[PDB]
Amino acid sequence: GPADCCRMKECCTDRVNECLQRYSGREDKFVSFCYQEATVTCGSFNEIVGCCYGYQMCMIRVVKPNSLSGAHEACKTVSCGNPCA
Amino acid sequence: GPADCCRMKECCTDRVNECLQRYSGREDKFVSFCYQEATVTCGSFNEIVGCCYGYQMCMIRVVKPNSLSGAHEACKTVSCGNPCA
Amino acid sequence: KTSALSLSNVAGVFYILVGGLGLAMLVALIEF
Amino acid sequence: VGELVYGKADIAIAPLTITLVREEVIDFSKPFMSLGISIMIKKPQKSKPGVFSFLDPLAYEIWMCIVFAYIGVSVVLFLSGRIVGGVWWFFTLIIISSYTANLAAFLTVERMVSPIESAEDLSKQTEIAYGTLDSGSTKEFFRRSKIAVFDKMWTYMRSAEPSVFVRTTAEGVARVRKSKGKYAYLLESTMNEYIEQRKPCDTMKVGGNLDSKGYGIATPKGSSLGTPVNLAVLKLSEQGVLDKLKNKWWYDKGECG
Amino acid sequence: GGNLDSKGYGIATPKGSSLGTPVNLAVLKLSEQGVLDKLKNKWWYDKGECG
Amino acid sequence: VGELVYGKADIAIAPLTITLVREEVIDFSKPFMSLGISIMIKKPQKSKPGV
Amino acid sequence: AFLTVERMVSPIESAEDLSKQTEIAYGTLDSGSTKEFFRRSKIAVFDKMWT
Amino acid sequence: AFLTVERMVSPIESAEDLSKQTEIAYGTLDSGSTKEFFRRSKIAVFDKMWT
Amino acid sequence: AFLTVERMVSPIESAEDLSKQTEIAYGTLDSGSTKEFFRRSKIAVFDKMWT
Ligand SMILES: CC(C)S(=O)(=O)NC[C@H](C)c1ccc(-c2ccc([C@@H](C)CNS(=O)(=O)C(C)C)cc2)cc1
Ligand SMILES: C=C(C)[C@H]1CN[C@H](C(=O)O)[C@H]1CC(=O)O
Ligand SMILES: C=C(C)[C@H]1CN[C@H](C(=O)O)[C@H]1CC(=O)O
Ligand SMILES: C=C(C)[C@H]1CN[C@H](C(=O)O)[C@H]1CC(=O)O
Ligand SMILES: C=C(C)[C@H]1CN[C@H](C(=O)O)[C@H]1CC(=O)O
Repeated sequence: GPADCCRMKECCTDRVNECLQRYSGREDKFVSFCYQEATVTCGSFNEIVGCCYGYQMCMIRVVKPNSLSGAHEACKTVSCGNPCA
Repeated sequence: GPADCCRMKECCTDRVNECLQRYSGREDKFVSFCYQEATVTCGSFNEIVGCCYGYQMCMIRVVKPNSLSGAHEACKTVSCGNPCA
Repeated sequence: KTSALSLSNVAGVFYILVGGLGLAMLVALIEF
Repeated sequence: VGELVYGKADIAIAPLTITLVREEVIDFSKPFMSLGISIMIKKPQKSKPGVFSFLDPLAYEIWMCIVFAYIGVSVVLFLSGRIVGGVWWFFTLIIISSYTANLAAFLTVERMVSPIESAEDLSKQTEIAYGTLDSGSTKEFFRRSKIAVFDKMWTYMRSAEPSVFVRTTAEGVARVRKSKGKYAYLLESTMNEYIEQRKPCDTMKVGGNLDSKGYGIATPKGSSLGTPVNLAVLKLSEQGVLDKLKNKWWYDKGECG
Repeated sequence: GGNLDSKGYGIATPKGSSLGTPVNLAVLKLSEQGVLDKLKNKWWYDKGECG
Repeated sequence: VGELVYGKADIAIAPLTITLVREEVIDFSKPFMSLGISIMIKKPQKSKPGV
Repeated sequence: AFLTVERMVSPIESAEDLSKQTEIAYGTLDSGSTKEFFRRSKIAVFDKMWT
Repeated sequence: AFLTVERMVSPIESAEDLSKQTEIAYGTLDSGSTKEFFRRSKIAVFDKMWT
Repeated sequence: AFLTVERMVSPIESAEDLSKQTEIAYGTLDSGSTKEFFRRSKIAVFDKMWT
């Protein structure tokens, strides 16, 4: 099927968030893991970059234990940057 | 400043549509011109591909003279494809 | 082209030439 | 293009390169002539032999020394001579062997090296500067190119100082002529061939083309002239009119042709 | 020797078909991107056994 | 080409040479490949060295 | 130097010579653009070849 | 000439040379960081090598 | 042959020779990681060099 970078983004944030939910309270540790899982599930134009890189970074620096919900709600609108390199 | 391909898409369709509105009855002819302008205004990850390619093709193949509104309303949700290639 | 001008290396053979001519002068002298 | 889109002209006939950006605004007839981005340099001087190239392998010092050694051996023989003849034989043996070997090295080195093959070689060396026109399809190609070699070349050209870009074709060619072969000019194969066939004929095209494209006759989108012009270009193509025309203007009356 | 004449292949579409212009622009894009070049090198030269 | 004119196929992608006779009935995309009529022969096994 | 070079060039008879000799026969496909090119060709050499 | 070939350099220079010739086959482990490096690499030479 | 190819000779005195000769003086920056490296080094040669 055809790829949609936008659909890729929305799916990315959703899957990352849904992933981090099982890791509640350890949330700040597993951001990159769940980002990997989300990159696998939602696909990526560049395997290194991932589905949404900017959201990944935002989450990584913002997310604190149990602070997940507010963090995701803040970071999901963030610009993903260039999904090329 | 990050581009965020999704916002790039919404902007792309918006600028294409707003441009094509200026040409009445010639809508099917100027699709590529207005797409050029939209790629210019909204920027592009790949200058060749443009902001959203799938929407461009969709419009080119669908749009008939005076059929603009319905055609665009049909084509704006379509997957853009690979933005880097 | 990388111009050589190898004179330094050949100078040694020039030296063994001069040595040979020197010994030659020696033999020529001891002969007479 | 502007004159065509805004309706100041009904048709455009010129060495206009077919590009996607232009194909979006205008309609291109099937290509009437073939071209590609190519490299033009100054042709190396054939021969400047002199009589000095024979004295090049053996140093001036070696000739002076072998003369004084010669007269030295003569005056030694004037004053037993067996070892003199032997030593002199060994001497002149090593010397003629050295001359033969050194000259062999000269000719081998001269036959071994080639200045330029392709564009990739241009990308791999900073010794010879190279450039394109200030504008047009070539510069845009280099800019818009995601291919490695071309990308690198573009980065170099834009970053390089002083500017490698020229305003006109004649200026670029003139720069190729004045630079003693230190400047390479990237231009479409057609112009390259044409300038190459014109006196002083000091310039030449090296390697293949970077890309393969063509010129075309342009007509406003939705114009009535388009299909007739296209079919006309096809007719001229099959009839061989285009070929004979090119040979007429390029090669046939070519002075160095 | 050289070539007798200079011509080309092409993708053919029915006159007045909706696919025509998209196909054309597609071929142009693939052309500038070097997709055509790389593909030709793929099938012709790369696996070429004669060196 | 026949399959195209009579509507048995939506598109034709093949080493189809562009000709005026064909260009009249159908539409050709810009050429995706360049070619020309050329001569093919048997390569000489050896080259006479000579005096 | 010559022996160190090891350069080998292979000459060609091109198109023009082919028209001038009956020793080497030559031909094309039973139909298609090449045969039609030779058929409708108004150029001297190609005309001779077609005949 | 022979001895000149003998002392002559450049049998192998870089990785790019492997990409430029099909005569010598080359490979990596069935898994591990190297294969993945070639796999995920978007830079030209290594990409070609991976293909 | 050897005149055509020439050659390159690369000398190495390495680190220890600096410890073994007073003829060539040697030094580091007034401060930084290098000086600290020589200072805190418990290895014989580097110790001597620092002294
Ligand atoms: C702009 C690109 C999409 S492209 O140039 O069309 N395609 C690239 C591809 C490598 C290519 C490039 C150039 C040509 C090409 C072939 C022939 C000619 C001239 C000599 C003859 N004109 S014609 O169109 O073939 C004729 C039959 C009327 C001019 C250009 C054929 C194919
Ligand atoms: C000669 C000029 C300025 C023109 C001709 N074709 C290219 C064009 O159609 O833009 C330009 C040159 C180039 O960009 O290589
Ligand atoms: C292979 C065949 C039969 C086709 C392919 N192109 C030419 C064409 O488009 O007519 C034909 C060859 C030829 O005419 O020699
Ligand atoms: C030895 C093996 C299988 C390991 C070691 N380092 C790489 C790694 O950590 O994946 C692997 C080697 C390789 O991928 O070439
Ligand atoms: C330039 C200076 C003083 C810095 C640079 N790197 C080393 C550093 O990061 O400390 C220092 C150099 C050195 O220690 O020889």
